[PDB]
Amino acid sequence: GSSGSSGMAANLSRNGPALQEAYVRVVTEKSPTDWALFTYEGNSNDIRVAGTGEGGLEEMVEELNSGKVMYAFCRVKDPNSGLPKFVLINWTGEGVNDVRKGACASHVSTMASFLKGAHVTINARAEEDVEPECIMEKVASGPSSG
Repeated sequence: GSSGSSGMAANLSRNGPALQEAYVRVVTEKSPTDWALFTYEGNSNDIRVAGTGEGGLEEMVEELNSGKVMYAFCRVKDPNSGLPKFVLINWTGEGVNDVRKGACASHVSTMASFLKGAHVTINARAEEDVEPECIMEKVASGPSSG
């Protein structure tokens, strides 16, 4: 029964330090990093860095390519809490077939653990479903009373 290794899933091994690095900046206010994109390398299972900067949410969505599965990691402050919260977005281009959308979902479980701290999770697909307000509207949603 043992042929592959696990059953198709993200590796994040080749670009270990790389990926982690982009994840350490987005969480560390010390360095300049408001967002962080992570896309595959070639045509195999292996998530790597795609883009990083302090442009905010406007620059993050600008990198999002409608057609390929990517991961966006932004860091903003809540309205009431006023504290730095971590947001997780599962960019899923519409151009991607259905057979793939179901095959990439398995990777979400692996990536989800890697990008811990995510106070809120959002599964968008289009650029309109990943706008500053569209995200900030969910960032505020959280425990407060009752």
